[PDB]
Amino acid sequence: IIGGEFTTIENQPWFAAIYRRHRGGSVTYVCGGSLMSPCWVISATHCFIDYPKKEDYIVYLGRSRLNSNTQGEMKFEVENLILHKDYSADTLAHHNDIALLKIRSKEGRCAQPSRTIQTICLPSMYNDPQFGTSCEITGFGKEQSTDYLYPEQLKMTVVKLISHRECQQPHYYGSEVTTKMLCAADPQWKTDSCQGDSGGPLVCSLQGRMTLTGIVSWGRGCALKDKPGVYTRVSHFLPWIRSHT
Ligand SMILES: N=C(N)c1ccc2cc(C(=O)Nc3ccc(CN)cc3)ccc2c1
Repeated sequence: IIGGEFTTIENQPWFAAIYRRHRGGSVTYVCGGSLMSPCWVISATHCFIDYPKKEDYIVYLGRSRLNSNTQGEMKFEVENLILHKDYSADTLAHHNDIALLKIRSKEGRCAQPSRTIQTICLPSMYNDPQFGTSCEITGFGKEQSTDYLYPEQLKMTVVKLISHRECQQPHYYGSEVTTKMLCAADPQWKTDSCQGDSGGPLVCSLQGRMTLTGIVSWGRGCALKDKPGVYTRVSHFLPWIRSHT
């Protein structure tokens, strides 16, 4: 997250930290995700497609720092990695960028809700918030595009949603951005998600209810003028999410 503020997991308790174990034992951070029911975390297929072996991943719920074992966290392995069957990647745009991770502890259990581990609600069919709405994103991604290290403490920021007709303007993304995708950004281009934030949540408060409106997917640079962050529009995928869970 470029700009924004430092935060801890009690303020974003549906956030999942997803890591991959390499041959030889080291473990590195991969992408974010969101808890939608005790056994199911949803994220982006691009974080996994080049390493599609479910045994390789470690998922933490309740975790606030990249290298510290936060009180109350829970650690899980992946029982089923489900990637969308018509996923694909153009130069900038990524399509059907959505994945499900069914999680289980070493004892065979799903997550146990607590003050620092909670689910986030799914949207309804045909009802996403109007353009101009403020929504929050969260992750452990880069604080500047020239960094190579990620921040030790979790960050968040707030951005505004952008219409399909503005996002398809020539100096923004043209016809590369589609109606299955949602754009959001700072009007002053100073804060955004960035590499390392992919898969993480775009949460919007809609008619009273905090709602998983989007999944971090792609963008040209980070916090670059006229180049929004682009997010998978979760309401379109409700028939795929219900049939695969
Ligand atoms: N401008 C943003 N909000 C934004 C949002 C998401 C972003 C994602 C990546 C990224 O590195 N993506 C990626 C895509 C596919 C693969 C698989 N080769 C690996 C990483 C990099 C920069 C990104 C920037």
